[PDB]
Amino acid sequence: ASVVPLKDRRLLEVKLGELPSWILMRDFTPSGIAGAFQRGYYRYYNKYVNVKKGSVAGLSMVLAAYVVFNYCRSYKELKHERLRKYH
Amino acid sequence: IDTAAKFIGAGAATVGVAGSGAGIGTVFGSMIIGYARNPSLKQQLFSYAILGFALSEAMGLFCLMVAFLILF
Amino acid sequence: IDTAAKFIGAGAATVGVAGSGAGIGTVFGSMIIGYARNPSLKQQLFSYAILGFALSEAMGLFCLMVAFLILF
Amino acid sequence: IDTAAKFIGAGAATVGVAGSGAGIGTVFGSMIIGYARNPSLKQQLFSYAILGFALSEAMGLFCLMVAFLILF
Amino acid sequence: IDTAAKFIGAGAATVGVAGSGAGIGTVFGSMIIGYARNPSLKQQLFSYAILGFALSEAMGLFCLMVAFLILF
Amino acid sequence: IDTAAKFIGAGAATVGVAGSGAGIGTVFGSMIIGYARNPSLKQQLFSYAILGFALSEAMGLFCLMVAFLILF
Amino acid sequence: IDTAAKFIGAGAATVGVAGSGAGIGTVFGSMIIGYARNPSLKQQLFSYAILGFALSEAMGLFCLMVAFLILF
Amino acid sequence: IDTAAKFIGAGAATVGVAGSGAGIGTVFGSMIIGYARNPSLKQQLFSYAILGFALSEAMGLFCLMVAFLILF
Amino acid sequence: IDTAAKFIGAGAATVGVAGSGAGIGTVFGSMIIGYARNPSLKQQLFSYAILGFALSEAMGLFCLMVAFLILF
Amino acid sequence: PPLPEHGGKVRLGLIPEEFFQFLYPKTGVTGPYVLGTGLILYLLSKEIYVITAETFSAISTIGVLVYIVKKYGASIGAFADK
Amino acid sequence: DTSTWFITITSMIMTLFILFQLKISNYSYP
Amino acid sequence: PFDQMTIEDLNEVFPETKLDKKKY
Amino acid sequence: QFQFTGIKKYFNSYTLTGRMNCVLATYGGIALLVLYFKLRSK
Amino acid sequence: NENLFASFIAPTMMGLPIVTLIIMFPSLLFPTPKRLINNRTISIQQWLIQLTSKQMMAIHNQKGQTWSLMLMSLIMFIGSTNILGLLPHSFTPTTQLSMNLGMAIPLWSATVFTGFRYKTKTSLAHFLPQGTPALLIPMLVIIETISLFIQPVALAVRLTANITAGHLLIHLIGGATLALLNINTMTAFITFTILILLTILEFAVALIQAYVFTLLVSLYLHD
Repeated sequence: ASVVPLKDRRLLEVKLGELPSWILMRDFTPSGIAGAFQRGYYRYYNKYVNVKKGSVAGLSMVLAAYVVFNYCRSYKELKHERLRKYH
Repeated sequence: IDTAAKFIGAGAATVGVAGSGAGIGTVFGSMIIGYARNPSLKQQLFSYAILGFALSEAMGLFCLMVAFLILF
Repeated sequence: IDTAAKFIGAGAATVGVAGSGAGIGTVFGSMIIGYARNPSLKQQLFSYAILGFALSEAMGLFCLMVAFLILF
Repeated sequence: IDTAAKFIGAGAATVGVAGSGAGIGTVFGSMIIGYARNPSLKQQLFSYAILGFALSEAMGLFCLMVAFLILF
Repeated sequence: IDTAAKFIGAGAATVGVAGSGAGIGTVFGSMIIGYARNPSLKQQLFSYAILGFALSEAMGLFCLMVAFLILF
Repeated sequence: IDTAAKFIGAGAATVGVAGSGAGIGTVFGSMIIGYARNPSLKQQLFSYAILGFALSEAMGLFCLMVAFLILF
Repeated sequence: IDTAAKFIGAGAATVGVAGSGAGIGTVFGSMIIGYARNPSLKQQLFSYAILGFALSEAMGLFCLMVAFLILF
Repeated sequence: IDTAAKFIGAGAATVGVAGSGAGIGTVFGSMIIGYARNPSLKQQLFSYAILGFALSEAMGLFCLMVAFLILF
Repeated sequence: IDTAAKFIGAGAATVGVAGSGAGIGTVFGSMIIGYARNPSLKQQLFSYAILGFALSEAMGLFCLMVAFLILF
Repeated sequence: PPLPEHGGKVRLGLIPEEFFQFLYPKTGVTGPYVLGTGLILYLLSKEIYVITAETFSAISTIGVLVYIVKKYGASIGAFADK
Repeated sequence: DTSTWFITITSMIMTLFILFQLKISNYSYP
Repeated sequence: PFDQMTIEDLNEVFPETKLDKKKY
Repeated sequence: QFQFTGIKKYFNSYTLTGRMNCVLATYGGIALLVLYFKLRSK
Repeated sequence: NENLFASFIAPTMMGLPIVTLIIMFPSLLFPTPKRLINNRTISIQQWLIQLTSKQMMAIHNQKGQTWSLMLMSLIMFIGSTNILGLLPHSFTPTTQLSMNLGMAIPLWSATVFTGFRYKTKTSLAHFLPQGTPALLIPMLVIIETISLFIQPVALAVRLTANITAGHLLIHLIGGATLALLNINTMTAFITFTILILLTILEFAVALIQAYVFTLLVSLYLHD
């Protein structure tokens, strides 16, 4: 299962930030020069447009994953919910 | 015992908010010795005082909510 | 037990104004060295000490008003 | 019985910030007389205002850390 | 116990003159280093250091006035 | 009664940092002015402020260690 | 219970003698730096120190005088 | 109740080490402002700070040793 | 109960030596910037240094004799 | 400050029109928008489950990270220089 | 909170300083 | 070669050395 | 493993003084003892 | 009697969930490329090191420069693990006081044993400051040694005590917004206090300069 999780990050790196150099990867390096940031763009609304060379959607997905992963542990403690739903 | 306990936690907290008056003595006071060497007045000189005057008051009005946090 | 709290409270609340005088000596102790370098008294220097006494005492004299509501 | 002792141990803990209410008053009053002599503010003189501010507020806020622990 | 609240307050409000005690010690620490540049002594160098004393000790003396009302 | 006097016992000893809480404001307000006059900070003139800070923030947490050892 | 209010008024009033002890370090500190400009020392340079030293200690003894009234 | 006064007595007795906190913040900051004007540190300039550090430290640890000897 | 008021005021008095710890810092601090300009040290610099040291002590030691007077 | 309170109030007249022109962009999506209304329910159903707490400081640590996206369009020049 | 007992984290900190001395060791020259 | 070529082929002209050579 | 020979030249250089966690182990192991003892006396 | 603040009484919980995942996680935020030109997100990490490797190098200037390639790893770990925790529900390992007593003591005692393996006499003959006067030898060498053993406690406790002090004002000023179902004008001002305070809590980078640097001064002075 180690080659399973290792081939997750090497797919979620070389697609959406940032596909490096070292030829045998030279045209693979310019594949990130256009970037899949245009693919990553449409989730927010439009506003994080600065991802061109400081790439927001490359980084801000991991940090959005690490928040909802830590929302699970806190859920047991801060229950607060009545015999209903909220507004 | 209830109103006894509340008030002497409130007065003994308001001592700290005049603990930042001794800083703006230096902030508003050390503008004098700077202004006499150089009269570039409406430059950042008087405006650096506002960065001193309202940041040192920002530790003055810091504890004053904490006193009223233990009023109630 | 209400009387034993009102009198310790205001006397605790008076302590801070010692912070005010210990800065307000600086705001004239910088104007002594201010005018003695450059005789610019009647211009903006002396008026800053008029602001300098007025400002830091407002950090001080409010703390006395804190002592009154504990007493009253 | 300790309900008041919850209060004054918190009510005395807050006045230890009253140093740093004046300690940043030094470092902003002492910057303008470091600036009126030598107008090179974009250099490391302003960078020693904030590190002096941050290292003083580092010893500022964590005196209020012992205030809440006595409460909560 | 009713007389005990009289005693506890004034010794606390006594200390509000401690800083105003040092608040007059620096206004004379200026006129040493102020006069030693510019011998213009009998003029408004000394006449200003008179005003800074009687103003600051009065704000210390009013702190002793509230010590009597807590006493009486 | 052992617990309650501990609660006010650490409350008075909180304010031992209040000396270091503004004593670190002076020495970092005296290298703003010693770098302004003579730009040679990279030698002794910065390492005499951190050595000033080590031997003065040795005494800030020195007293809160006692306020812990009186609590538990 | 009648003896306990004697000693808080003894302990808390004696605190304020600390402040004027801080003031006479300033005026005797300032006479060292005023002399190093202009050696006219045996004239009113040194005499203003003994002017100032007697005036600050008069405030601190005025603080200490209530310690003998309120204890007795 | 006898040990109850043993704990609150060392609670304020270690506030006397805070006086060696802010009093050491000057004498290490004065070796900044007075070093650049005259580079002669290996002579008695550094040696009059170590005397100024240690004999200012001796009134710090003395008010620590009261808190031990009041308790035991 | 008699030991309750004794053991607080002995700690409440020795905060008076903190203010002597502040004023003793300037006297070895201003002599640093006093001697830095003017190397005439073996003359009345140091003689005005030792007098300044042993006079701030006598506003700190005088409370300490009164501090042991409370215990006996 | 008399001039500065109107300077935000002139921005209050500015932001109400810029929100109105932004409301005109949604008026262009009166017919053709099929994206948000598929996923606006899971943020309406889970918000009916559990997600309320002392986390209004969740937005302000995400609001400050929006202001740095402004300077990130200048960080591309610091990046692509080297 | 005032937590206790300490047998935890500190053995899991020095495994981390095999990681950070692996990444940062492969850096370059200006 | 290319601009983005290699990290070892550029390690012939510009040098590398043993431990503690580059002082600055 | 190869988390060793990349940094093995570094280790015996500075672990002569840096790998003194025994003082941390002794100040840790003694710190274990007072907390099991206070819960023993409750 | 216009604006009545409220408060909520709730326990503030520094719990201890599974830590050895949370420690490893700010390692994988930083990649390392085996290429000459890199990919414009490592390239601003690679530049950020080559600044602050030129300030912990300049002071020492010895054959104690070998130690300095480690000290820039020490700044990236607590530079990151103090900056991750500002997020909504994240957990910082430098909150707990346990590991910081394992970051001080294996580093601090690595310094006093550095000169004692080479100098063996004059490392702690640095206790002799000057051209010895008579009246104050015992008043000195009981002072300058009690301010030596304070240094490991002085180095760790200054880090844990203010990092957690940032987190409580995040909660308490934040929790007073939620319990402010009284007058709605003052809700914004407490919110505006928060978004200023979160800018001040990016002094969690500023408090790592004051951990590597007073480790250098505590290395430069001994060696």
